[PDB]
Amino acid sequence: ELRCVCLQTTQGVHPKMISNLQVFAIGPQCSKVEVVASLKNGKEICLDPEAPFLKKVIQKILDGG
Amino acid sequence: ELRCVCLQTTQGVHPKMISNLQVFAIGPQCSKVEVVASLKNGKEICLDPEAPFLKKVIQKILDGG
Amino acid sequence: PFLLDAAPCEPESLEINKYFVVIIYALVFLLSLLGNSLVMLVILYSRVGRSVTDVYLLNLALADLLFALTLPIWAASKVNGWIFGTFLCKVVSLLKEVNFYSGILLLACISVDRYLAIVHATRTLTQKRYLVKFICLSIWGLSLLLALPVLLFRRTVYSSNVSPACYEDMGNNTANWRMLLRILPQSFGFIVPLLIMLFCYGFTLRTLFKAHMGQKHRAMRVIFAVVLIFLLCWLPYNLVLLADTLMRTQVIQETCERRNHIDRALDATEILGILHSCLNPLIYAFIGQKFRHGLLKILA
Amino acid sequence: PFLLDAAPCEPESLEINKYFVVIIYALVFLLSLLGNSLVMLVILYSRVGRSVTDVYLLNLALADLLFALTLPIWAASKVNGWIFGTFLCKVVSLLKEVNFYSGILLLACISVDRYLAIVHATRTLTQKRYLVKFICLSIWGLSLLLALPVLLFRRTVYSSNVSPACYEDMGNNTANWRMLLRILPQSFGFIVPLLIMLFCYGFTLRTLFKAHMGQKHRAMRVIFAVVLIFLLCWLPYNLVLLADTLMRTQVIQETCERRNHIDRALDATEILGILHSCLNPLIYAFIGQKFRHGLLKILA
Repeated sequence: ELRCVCLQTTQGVHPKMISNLQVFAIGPQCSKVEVVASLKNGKEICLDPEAPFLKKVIQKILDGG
Repeated sequence: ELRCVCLQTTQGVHPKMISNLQVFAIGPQCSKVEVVASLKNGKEICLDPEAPFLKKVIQKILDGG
Repeated sequence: PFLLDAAPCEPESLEINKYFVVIIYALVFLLSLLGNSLVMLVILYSRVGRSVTDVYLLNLALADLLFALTLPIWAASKVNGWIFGTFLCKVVSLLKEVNFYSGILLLACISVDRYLAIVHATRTLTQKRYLVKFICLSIWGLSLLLALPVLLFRRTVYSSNVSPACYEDMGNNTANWRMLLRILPQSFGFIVPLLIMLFCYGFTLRTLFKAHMGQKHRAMRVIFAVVLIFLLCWLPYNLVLLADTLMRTQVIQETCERRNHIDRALDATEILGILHSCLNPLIYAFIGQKFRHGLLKILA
Repeated sequence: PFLLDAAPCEPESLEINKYFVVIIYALVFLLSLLGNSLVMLVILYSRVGRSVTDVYLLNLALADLLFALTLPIWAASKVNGWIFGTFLCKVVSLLKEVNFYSGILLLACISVDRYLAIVHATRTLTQKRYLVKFICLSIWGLSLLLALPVLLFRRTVYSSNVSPACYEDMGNNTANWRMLLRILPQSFGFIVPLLIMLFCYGFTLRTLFKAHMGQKHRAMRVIFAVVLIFLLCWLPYNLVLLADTLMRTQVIQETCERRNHIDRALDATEILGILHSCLNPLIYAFIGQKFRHGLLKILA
């Protein structure tokens, strides 16, 4: 059975530590959008989709240069 | 040896077919940002990071409701 | 740090379970095919003594045979996921669900027939047990009606953590709709038939304890065996399903360990329930002297 | 559709290659350890006849022994990736690169010593071959200097497609900096030593063809064997590295098939080059009568 990937969520992480952002959109797997952040440490976190932090992080990552 | 994941890029895909957006930021793996779109068909595409299409797609996906 | 509290719950699967599952599914396929084919052969070879029980057993064996015929593709999907396409997902799910519902409802109808034949033997109500054809036709139609949602709302789902699946796609709120749809199998598949069976068999046993027949004891044992087999086969799966529903509804606290435990329990209980296609011929038909005598005659 | 043109190139790896690689690495470890230890034992047990060649062989064996000692962790990393931490990545990479550079430069210096001893035997320049200690010390210092970048700019890299690696993190433009840093091993590790060896050994062979010594032929054969062994060990790896550099620089068109081919070739050529720690004792030392006689004496 398919299940959501993020049980609890975090809103605070330093952008400089982020390596990957994987976004799962609304679908059969889950009823809510969910963003997974994979860090340079090798760990994984579940960010808050609705927080202002995510948008700024994405904008920064797409404008490295 | 680590290598870039996207050799050639596409700019046109219907948003309704997108299930996952994985963003790799600038790092040892590659010198350029790269966004991978996994579709409902089970296939994968490499979008253009610098195109206007990506930003609108991300905004839509984070505002499903 | 405290970020460890917020972390994805990695789904877990093992190849040993894969191999065991394939072996079990293949063995069940073979056994069910053999038993159902033998039952159908015995019943249809001779038109002498074509009674109501024969008709009920015929329909039941047909349903179990179709279920077994569909099993192998399900086993392959459990092995490597649904690579066979959307159309086969729809058709196979429809056939499987239809046959499952039909088998359950036919068991309930058999219980009703026995109740009418024993308790109301001397009354005028027992003349209403000659409607086997219409009853079975209605049961098949109702089973078809209850499995439309599977055909309509199923497709191939491609995820990242896990292999593809023959899941349901009802829209944005698919999870809750699936939860609601789960009510039908647990109401028309477990509760209603179980209550009917318990009522009918309990009154049957009450009548049989008051009689002086020598063969009462074996009948009591057979009825108890049937009820216990049905419970053992179906109760665990529905309990696990109810637990999953509660966990999704936050009545029970949600954690990764519980998720993995429930997934394993679902797999195991589905395997256990699938055994109803192999044991029904033994419990309901082969335990009767008439069927065994007919089989021995046919082997000539 | 046409979208198939734009698709990620999935990296590919196989477990059979993993198992083969582990076996090869362990065998090489054992052989190199044995040979280097025997050489060191023979040289150090008796201080009689401590010549320049003995010193050069001592340093070379030390370098090869350290390389072999570092090998196993590299094999485990190739198996499951770098799980041992950043500090070990830095230290092991430093030690490995230092010993590789030292071995190459010591081979070149040995060639120079032979050239001075044969061609300039009767001249006054051959008195400059008694500076083995200072030359070897300078070689070790230069090797240490050339491997600082590895210690400074390496760490653990965690990716999604592939397991962790002991890679380099020089910043945003890490790829091009790594490409530039690759120039040092291909200049101070392949080209300069190869040219020096070819020059020295060619003039040595020219002198040896003009002489009337009975044992000239075996010397010719040994020199040819040394050159061919060095080429076979090192040329493929540098050719593959050059091809990868060109492919990254778009001189050669880039495709997934080429990527996979080059990765496999890199693995194979690294394995092949790693054999220099096992064959050096045979080629340079054990092929001499003095070493064999000393070993037989020591076994007493």
